[PDB]
Amino acid sequence: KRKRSRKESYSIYVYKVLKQVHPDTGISSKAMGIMNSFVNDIFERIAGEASRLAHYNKRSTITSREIQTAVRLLLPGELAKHAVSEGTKAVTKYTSAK
DNA sequence: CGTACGTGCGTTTAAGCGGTGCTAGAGCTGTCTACGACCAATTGAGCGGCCTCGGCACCGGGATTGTGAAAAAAAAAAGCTGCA
Ligand SMILES: [Ca+2]
Ligand SMILES: [Ca+2]
Ligand SMILES: [Ca+2]
Ligand SMILES: [Cl-]
Repeated sequence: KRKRSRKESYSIYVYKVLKQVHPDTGISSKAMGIMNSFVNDIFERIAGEASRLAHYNKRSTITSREIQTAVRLLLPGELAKHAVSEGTKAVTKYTSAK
């Protein structure tokens, strides 16, 4: 024993995004806990529906297109437009880096 | 207390029905290869742990903000009649 086991989180990232969006504001541990719950919630919803989609169409593979269709299903209007936008942009940029 | 909405009637409308003809496209098969799993070697990003100091929570004691009472006033209204 002697050292507690490692429990992953999105904290470093939530913080990274925080400095982008507001360089001089911090975040309490409870607030960070809510953010981590948030990310995990949504991960699970999007992956979940992506999972159904693939299975509903007899595909073994969850691709970027299943994420997109799921994102359209789970987010409301404006949020989904921008979400699909950022998702599209990111995959683009990522294939350019090769 | 006033009328909206239920009831019942005569007239009008088009749903449903049974059928026929045409064709998009659902869904299957066979081929072929790009891509994702799986691997072993490599290494850097993120883990837990720990220290510092700055943000925020307290606290007190001063200023603004609404509420309720009481009063004035206004203003109505109520009770009652003159006079035409
Ligand atoms: Ca086809
Ligand atoms: Ca392919
Ligand atoms: Ca830490
Ligand atoms: Cl993909």
